[PDB]
Amino acid sequence: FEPGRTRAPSLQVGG
Amino acid sequence: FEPGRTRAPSLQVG
Amino acid sequence: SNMYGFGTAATGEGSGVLFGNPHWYWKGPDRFYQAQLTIDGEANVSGVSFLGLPVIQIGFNDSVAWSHTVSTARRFGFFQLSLVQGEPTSYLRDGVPVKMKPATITVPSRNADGSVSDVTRTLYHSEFGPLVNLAGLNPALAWSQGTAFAIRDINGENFRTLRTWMRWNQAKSLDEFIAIQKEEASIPWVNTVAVGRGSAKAWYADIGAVPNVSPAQTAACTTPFGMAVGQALPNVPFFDGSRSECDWLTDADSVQKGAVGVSRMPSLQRDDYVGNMNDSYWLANVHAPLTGYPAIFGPAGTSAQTLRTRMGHTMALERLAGTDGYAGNKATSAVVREMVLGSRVFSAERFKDEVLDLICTPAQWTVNGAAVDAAQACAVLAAWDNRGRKDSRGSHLWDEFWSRVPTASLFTVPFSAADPLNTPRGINAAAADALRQAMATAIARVGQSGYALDAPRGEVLYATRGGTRLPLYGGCGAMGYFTITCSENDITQGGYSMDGQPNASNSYMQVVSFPASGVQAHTFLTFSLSDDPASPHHGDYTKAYSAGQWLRVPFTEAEITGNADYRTATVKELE
Amino acid sequence: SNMYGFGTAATGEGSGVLFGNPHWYWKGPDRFYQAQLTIDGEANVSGVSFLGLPVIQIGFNDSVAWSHTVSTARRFGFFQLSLVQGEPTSYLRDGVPVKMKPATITVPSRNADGSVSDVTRTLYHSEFGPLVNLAGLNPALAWSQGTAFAIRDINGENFRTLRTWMRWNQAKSLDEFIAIQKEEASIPWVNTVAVGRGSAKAWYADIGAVPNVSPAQTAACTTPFGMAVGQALPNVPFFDGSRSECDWLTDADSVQKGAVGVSRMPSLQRDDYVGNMNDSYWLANVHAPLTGYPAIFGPAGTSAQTLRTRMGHTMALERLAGTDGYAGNKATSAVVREMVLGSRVFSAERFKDEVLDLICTPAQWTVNGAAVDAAQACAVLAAWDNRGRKDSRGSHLWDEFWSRVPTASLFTVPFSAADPLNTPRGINAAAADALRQAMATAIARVGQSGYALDAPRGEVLYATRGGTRLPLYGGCGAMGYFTITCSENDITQGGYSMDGQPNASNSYMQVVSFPASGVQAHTFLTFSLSDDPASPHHGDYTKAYSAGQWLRVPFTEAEITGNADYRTATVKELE
Amino acid sequence: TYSAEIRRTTMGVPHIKAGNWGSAGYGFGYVQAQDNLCTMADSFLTYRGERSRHLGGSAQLVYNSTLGRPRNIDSDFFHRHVISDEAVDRTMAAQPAKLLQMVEGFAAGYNRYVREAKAGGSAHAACRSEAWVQPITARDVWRRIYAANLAGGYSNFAEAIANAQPP
Amino acid sequence: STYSAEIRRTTMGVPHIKAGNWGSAGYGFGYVQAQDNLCTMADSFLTYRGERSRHLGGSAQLVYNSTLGRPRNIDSDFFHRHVISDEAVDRTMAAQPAKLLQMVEGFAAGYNRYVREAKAGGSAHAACRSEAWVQPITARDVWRRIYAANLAGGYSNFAEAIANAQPP
Repeated sequence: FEPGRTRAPSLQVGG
Repeated sequence: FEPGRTRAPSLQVG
Repeated sequence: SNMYGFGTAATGEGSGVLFGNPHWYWKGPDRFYQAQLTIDGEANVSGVSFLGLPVIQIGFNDSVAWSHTVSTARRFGFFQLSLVQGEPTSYLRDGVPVKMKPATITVPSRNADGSVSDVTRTLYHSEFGPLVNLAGLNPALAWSQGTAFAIRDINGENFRTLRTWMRWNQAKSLDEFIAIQKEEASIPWVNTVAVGRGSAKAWYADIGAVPNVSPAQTAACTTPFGMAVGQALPNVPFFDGSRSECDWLTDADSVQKGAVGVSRMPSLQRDDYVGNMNDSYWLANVHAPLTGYPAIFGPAGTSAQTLRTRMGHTMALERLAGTDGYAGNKATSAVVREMVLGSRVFSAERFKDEVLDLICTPAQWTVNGAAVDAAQACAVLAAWDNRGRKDSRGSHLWDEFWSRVPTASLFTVPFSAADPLNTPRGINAAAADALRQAMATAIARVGQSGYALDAPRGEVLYATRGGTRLPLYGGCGAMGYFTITCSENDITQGGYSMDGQPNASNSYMQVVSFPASGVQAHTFLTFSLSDDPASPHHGDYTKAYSAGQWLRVPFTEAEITGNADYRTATVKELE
Repeated sequence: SNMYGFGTAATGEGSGVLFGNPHWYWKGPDRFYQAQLTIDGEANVSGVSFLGLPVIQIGFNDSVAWSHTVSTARRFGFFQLSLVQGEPTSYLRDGVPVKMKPATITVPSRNADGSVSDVTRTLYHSEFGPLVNLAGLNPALAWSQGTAFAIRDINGENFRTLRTWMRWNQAKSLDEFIAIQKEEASIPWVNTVAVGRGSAKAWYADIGAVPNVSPAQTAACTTPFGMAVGQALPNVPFFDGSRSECDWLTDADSVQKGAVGVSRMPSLQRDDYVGNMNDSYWLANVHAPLTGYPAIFGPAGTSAQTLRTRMGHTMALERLAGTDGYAGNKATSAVVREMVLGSRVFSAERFKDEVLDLICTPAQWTVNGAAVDAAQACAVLAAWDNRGRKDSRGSHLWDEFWSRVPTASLFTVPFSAADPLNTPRGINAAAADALRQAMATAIARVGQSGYALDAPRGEVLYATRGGTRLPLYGGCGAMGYFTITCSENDITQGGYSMDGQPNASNSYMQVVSFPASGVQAHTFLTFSLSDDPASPHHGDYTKAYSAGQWLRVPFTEAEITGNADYRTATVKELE
Repeated sequence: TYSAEIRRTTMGVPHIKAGNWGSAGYGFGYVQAQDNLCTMADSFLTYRGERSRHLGGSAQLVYNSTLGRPRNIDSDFFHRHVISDEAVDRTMAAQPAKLLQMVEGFAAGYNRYVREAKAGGSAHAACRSEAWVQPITARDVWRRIYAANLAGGYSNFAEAIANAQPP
Repeated sequence: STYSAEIRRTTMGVPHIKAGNWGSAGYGFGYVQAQDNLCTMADSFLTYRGERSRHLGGSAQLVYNSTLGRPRNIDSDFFHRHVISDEAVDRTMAAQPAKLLQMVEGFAAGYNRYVREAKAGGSAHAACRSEAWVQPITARDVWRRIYAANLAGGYSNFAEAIANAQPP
């Protein structure tokens, strides 16, 4: 597992 | 191999 | 999204004032639609619905008014499924293999040549919910020969939502509103604030459908992957699907399997005010913080509030202190109407002078080895009123600058739970060069855009209707605006046009109060009723919003018939 | 891209005429830049470079003029690798494990908070070229335990290109131009058409760097995976890396290893004309087709030509037959300047009447169970001159319509190689409902764009300079335009604006001939020289293009110094 | 017999009046369609998973929403798999009587306007004659309803759900 | 020993460079190109050097469309570092005639001259002149760019796919 490769999704409904 | 999941790329230069 | 509930202590009248300010889509099916539903002996409700929805989601009746902001409470979780060897479509559950239910689906697809052919594939469910490709999140999270991932959304099993809005639409007092919310525990992804007739207190709550995990459980169930990706999914239960002790718990007062019990969900009553601007339940009221609720509802004072949240509460305190420039010290319908459009800019009010003092002497600079003249920029920003009103000059300069300031080590006074409105602050003197970099860029972007640095906001921020540009006011939450008019358009591509698909902005607005005569309500639907450019209701409401003229929406029968634009018609049909 | 070379028989004069018309980016580093290089007694050449390139790629000297169009010959192949068990970075070469070459690369990346941190990953090369991730092409084509994929581009080892253009820049006759092209065999992905002073025949050739594979190789070396995906990569060799027998071949007259030899590459010399519009070498000249060249170059008589190719050759033939509405029957410089801007629409010219005859009787329809009024639509199109000129009325309706017509069995008369310009033809009577469906939609798109159905194209198609919209002419290849001005902007997005990043369109244009007094060149740089909105040369050239006024570009010293806008300055510094 | 009085005041705000829930639905569905037909018609294509049929598989969603703008093919797959007949059934099975009627009325009211737009008029010239402006069912409204609940969970992972595939 | 070019501009600003040698020709050509198109060019050298991500962020798309398409900066950087490596530039330069090596040397020097001018002041290129990615370049960089132009038919079309080719 490489944290550098993590792509966080948008989690704000409406943002 | 399922042919229906094939996604042709951009081949014409320009 | 913002909302205020003021109690009779704050308003100094017989009832409180409700301010409903969802920031939402200007186009598409989720956009709001304003209407009134008068059902004989059953309901008389007014407010707003998503297109395609049949009950009022935000609004008021004769007795109660309410709104919603999106809540910080996570509404989903992941489940790590340990697959069976040789059988990648089956996952282990306490030693025994359990088969994932397939669904073979065929979708007709129009081909770029005109013809229509089928594309088919077979998707899957676990008992937790649908399977989910997480390679995008992280490559290592791919549906492998050893492991796979499923997502669960408690709302997937939530069927009480329409009933709840339906019952609120009928609700006959604040106490009844409260009890419905408590009974149904159904509210899917929003906070709720309400005010009732002849009720001193204003209501805040994040009571609804929320995943139920214990702190003990999250320590024992979070997988190594869950630990590794945990910060990208803050407070999202990334649990082990192999162990049944990791299944979402059910409290004794839990309305739904796997959801949180009603008494362990945050709520607050105040006779002065409750408010929320998208931060957690924590600061529903600044004077009386809420603490001691499940982690999943979000940080209760362990995180800096957003600039908008700081702006929001500040506005509420300074109103009641009578220090905001408005008359008196009460949150009356009339004052609230003006106040929420004032377009104050938190970042400017709090940090402009420090920034200007830090980088404007001298105003000729070297930035990345290059001569930059920032005298005009410095002077225009000094002269600017820190507001995004139609005739505020230089406000767009600030937008292009602030949104580019690097936030690492920006403030020297860190966030303090004791002082959440004034922390963090103190612009770091060591950031001088980065700030100059950001300002240089801002000057260039405005330069490309063809607007002068001192252009009035109204010419930069606009909605086009009937071939004409209506000047607008407000901005984005990032600059610490409360009044939200937030374009997705780059300044260089024709200014901050609101004609496309802008970011969540002021959409349906309402200020509701309850004088002796009966419910009064002032409203906006900023983009207007109709998506058809031929319709006379495509741009009328937007004209009013530009002019800042709240619409007193007729509610009683005499009010509806007495309206200057009253037209009635009747539609009927069999079945 | 389009180009013509006209011989002395086609012009009447002692020299031919060259028309260069590449369809290229309007913004970005590959955009053309117009200039003349004069190196004392070594070179005097004018034309155009990609931004960043130091020699002229398309242009002319006192002896030759040439242009390029993208060739249909594929320039790369894939190689499937059989991986060593246990070792997913090694592949077999005739039963022998070979190490792939690793490269560990770190790239600093600005994080959206301000700070800049390193991101590293190890990539690989095979003896064929870099490893390539083909999961995007098809998920089954991932890099697995036993399978991997490299890509080979012949230009990877082609270091001769820049040397070639330089030599062309200095060339003193067509003969030498052709000789240079044969010695170098370096032209990476384009056709070439050149005309020379005192030469009767115009020159055409796809003589450059092309992967060399035999028919025996194609059927024996294509892997199961290559078979399965061939249709997405037409004519692209997908070979078995395992076998040395599947390496690209070298001819006895090959300039490069693995490249097609010079004698087996398509060329033609004609005293009437040669032309190309992006189809294969086959129809370099309609009268004398070319055949028998290696398959990788594309089809030579088994495929229909594009509408743009059909338009181009039609224009050439009708010019020389004297049947195109211009004067005489000769391809003189003056006349060619008009015709190439003419903006004839092939689809309209050939099929409009057929379409309208079929669907406008009557002009009131029912489409999808809905009443549609096509009186205006039908009458505007019937009145339309089938051109995309500035004052052409209705041309945009046709664009919106034609590009939406389903092509499945649209034509009753199929492609014939003996009639390559006029087949396929004959609108299928059966298509009537599909045709009415497409027209209905077109009416609607133009409707909501706010343009009238009979709006003059000049108002729909434009480039904005100095705040004013310069009217434009031309259209997209899909509609059968030769004069190409092809917006990426949907008509509902404020018309066919050319201000963003348009699809390949007229960019650098030249009309070059060699009278007795010396070269004459008429040119356009449609988008103008400078990308700086402040520059005097951001919009001047574009203003001339809108007016269709060809620039007579000064070439001799006298012409340069004699020019009304003559400015000189000399720059210097130490070496 | 559905019957609702539609009163319009300034800015066009409709005020539906009916003697029962079904008829209120009938009025509300009608006015929403009357004012917003093109967006609504496009929207039911979305929730049903019928977008790729009309607008092509590779084209993105026309409008932004709590769904984001994924590709049509993936949106279609997501909606069929997650808002399936079973889910719609389970939804409906748990509804009070008046609400079920309201939704019936809503679909019939919406359908009334579609018939009117097909017949003629200069409203909604952008889509009024397109095949995807077509009647809908009570169940399709329920699809929409169910979909608005998923904003905080499944909606955010539409592409991701539509592409969950074993090795 | 000095670069020296006469720059003659005519209608539409069309520059006609006049020089005694190939190096000096390159110098003038490099100069006028930068003078008219600095922002595009500067951005573009980030592309060929694989330095996009440091300045513009890894997750943003290439600003301008080209033969390269518009992949993510991070992927673009890896593509160019991997494919247009030092060895590739070394192999490309080894093949060139002396006069071209000189012309490209001049071209870089001339481009760099304008960067010095733009950094110093003036109103031209207001959009980007203050930015850090407006910087001097080397001859090797121009060669990167030249090499990139050839790849249009093959590698350029699979840039993102080449930047992500790694074993399981």
